[PDB]
Amino acid sequence: DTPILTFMNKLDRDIRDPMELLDEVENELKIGCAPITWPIGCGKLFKGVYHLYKDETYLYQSGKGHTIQEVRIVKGLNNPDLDAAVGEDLAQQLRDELELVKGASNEFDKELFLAGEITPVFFGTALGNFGV
RNA sequence: GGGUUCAGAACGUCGUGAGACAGUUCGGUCUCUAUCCGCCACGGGCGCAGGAGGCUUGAGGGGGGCUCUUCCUAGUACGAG
Repeated sequence: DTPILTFMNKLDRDIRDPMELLDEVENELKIGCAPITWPIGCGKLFKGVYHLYKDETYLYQSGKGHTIQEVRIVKGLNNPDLDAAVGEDLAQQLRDELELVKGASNEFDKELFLAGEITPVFFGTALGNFGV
């Protein structure tokens, strides 16, 4: 029952779904999920994730793994610039979709993380360098 | 004018012989002047329902259209690999 952070590879293309996801580790596996960062578009239009304990959006770039694409952080949450660079609908879309995160999962607990029972959950794709 | 299709001449060859065999072999004169149609271009004559100097519309003609590699999407639809 030793710690074990979670990771979601393949953030370059589309995906089945962040909801029922971590949800099978509660029935079969048996471990609570604590999302520290969420999606911002799958596929080519992919736009990375966003940290929850840092309130700041990471912006990924197309094609890049050997030379990590420059890093760009748009802190300001619903702040327009984020919305504009990641698209309105989309930027507050996740906003409403992110709202879904407020309900159906927990926050981040350092002590339950090790005390065996939970797992920190990370999101990102290696082939991208974005999310490592 | 290399192949073949004139003389020489040579072998295999058939013919007694002269000779001969879409059998071989080496050798062997390709004719300065475009009149008429055509065609490439270039003028001179008259005409365009007044003399002129220009700049012009464009019916109708012509010209030209070709293709390869590699990178990005994207190691992603797809695929167990």
